[PDB]
Amino acid sequence: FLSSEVITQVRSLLNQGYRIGTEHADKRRFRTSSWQPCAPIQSTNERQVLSELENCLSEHEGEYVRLLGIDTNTRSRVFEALIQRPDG
Repeated sequence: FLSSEVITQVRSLLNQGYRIGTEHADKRRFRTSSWQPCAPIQSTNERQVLSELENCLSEHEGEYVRLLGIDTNTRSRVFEALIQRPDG
């Protein structure tokens, strides 16, 4: 389930040297913005990153998943996007 849009965003973040992360929220936790981190994607190899992202989506079926770009020098989030949303 990786769209062309999401892949372009991930490749750009990697090209700029940013870390990829994800976080998730079930329907109930989304209502209060109560996100939890997913398993880290400690790779900067695009093929492996994308493979791990697809794993993250399939492991959180029915949940909200937000993709993160992270500046590892400063810990700041430089990018966010909701990449999985339940139907509704």
